[PDB]
Amino acid sequence: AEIPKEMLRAQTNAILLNVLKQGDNYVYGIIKQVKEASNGEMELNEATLYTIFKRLEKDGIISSYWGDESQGGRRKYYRLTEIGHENMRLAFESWSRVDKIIENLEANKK
Amino acid sequence: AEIPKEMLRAQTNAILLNVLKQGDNYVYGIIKQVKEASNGEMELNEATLYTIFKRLEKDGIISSYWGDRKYYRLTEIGHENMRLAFESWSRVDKIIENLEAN
Repeated sequence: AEIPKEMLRAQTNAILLNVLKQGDNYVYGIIKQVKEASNGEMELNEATLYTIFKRLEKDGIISSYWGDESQGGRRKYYRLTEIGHENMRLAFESWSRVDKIIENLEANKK
Repeated sequence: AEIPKEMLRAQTNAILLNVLKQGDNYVYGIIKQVKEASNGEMELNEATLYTIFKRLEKDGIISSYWGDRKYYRLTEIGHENMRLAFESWSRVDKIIENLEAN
């Protein structure tokens, strides 16, 4: 229950943070880029993103600001900080190897 | 630095549970297999592993038993408890590569 949940959370955070590695972005831009990159297989809800963005801004990983702002509406953009990137450096490098590890294990068993 | 920590925990749990999906195994064997498959970059301590396996046996994901040495096993329910998380893990790498393209 909790273990699988943590895995799904980490994968989502991983993805979201890679989007922000590509550039400052807003919730709808992010949701769209993830839907395209997963071919419709991962369409995130706004509320998921806000809870995630809340935690991540609380852990210093992310920042927010208003980027489009007029009398008819505004849009909040989220940005990966330099400190966030360094916090995540080790976690990203390890992620990049997880797939090798799995394939190797599958090889080295069978 | 909490979010990186959860990510790394999830990665460790994912690899260990994939090892046991490959077959029942024992702690020393597991540690050596992961060291080889990680080209030496993930050398798990036995104490670390035992903590993880205690949490996982208390969840019904994992079972343990003695053979003829202690072995750990993915439970029949464990496989299912993990199925969706595994499928999702399997897709993450294509998603990231696609993001990089665009």
